[PDB]
Amino acid sequence: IVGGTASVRGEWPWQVTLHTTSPTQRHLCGGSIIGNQWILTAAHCFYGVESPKILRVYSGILNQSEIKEDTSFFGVQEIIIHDQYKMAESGYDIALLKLETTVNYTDSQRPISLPSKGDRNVIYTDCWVTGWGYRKLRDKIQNTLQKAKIPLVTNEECQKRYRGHKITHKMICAGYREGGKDACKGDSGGPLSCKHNEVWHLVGITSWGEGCAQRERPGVYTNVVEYVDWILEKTQ
Ligand SMILES: COC(=O)Nc1ccc(-c2cnn([C@H](CC3CC3)c3ccc(-c4c(-n5cnnn5)ccc(Cl)c4F)c[n+]3[O-])c2)cc1
Repeated sequence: IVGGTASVRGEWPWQVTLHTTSPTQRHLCGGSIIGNQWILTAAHCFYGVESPKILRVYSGILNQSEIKEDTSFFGVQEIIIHDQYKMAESGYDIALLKLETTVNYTDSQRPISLPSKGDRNVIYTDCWVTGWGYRKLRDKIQNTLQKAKIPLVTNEECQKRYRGHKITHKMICAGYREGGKDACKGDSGGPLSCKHNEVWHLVGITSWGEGCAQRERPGVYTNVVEYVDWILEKTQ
């Protein structure tokens, strides 16, 4: 997260850190708890992943340095990548992880609601992007979960900034005209969370952008509301 600030324990209880264990253990991507056995993340995260055997999902983490050889985690039973996914910039950047067991919800690990049926025309003004990613294009993974408030921008403005890409209704863009706050390397797969009527909704999945926090270059997110049917079909 560029231009962000440190989170506190319990602040974003749906945020998970997805680790790979090959060839060494390390944070790979963010993700969001959306059900007791279900993580929503980005399909791009699994480019190099030979199978679910090498994944570990950690919840209730604030600092990466909390994770030791005895820290409990959830195994991944299945990776479900949208069957049209090809690359992040062309969309469908969405995946479900089915965990090997059910999360017991606690203060530190809680689900975030999907965008609600009938909210298709809500104007979200309180959106936040979170993660352990770089603070700049050439940085390192951050020990403490970072947060930044970023405004949504219209797809029409987003397309004008990305004339080499097809910005579709299955994408949602967010960023400041002058840059300064954005996701960056290591944040993808995590949530763009928006609070409406004091309820958090998983509005976006951190996906791609040209640079990090550049002027006139919004971050691009998977538009979760357009995948609710697909999620419900996979999880039901
Ligand atoms: C020691 O290093 C470790 O152990 N960890 C470590 C873990 C992951 C990575 C790493 C590198 N890239 N990525 C992902 C894509 C990869 C498949 C996972 C990625 C792509 C794009 C964006 C992104 C951007 N950016 C544009 N330019 N950069 N960011 C802008 C806006 C928005 Cl909205 C964005 F989403 C964010 N991420 O995360 C992850 C590096 C090191």
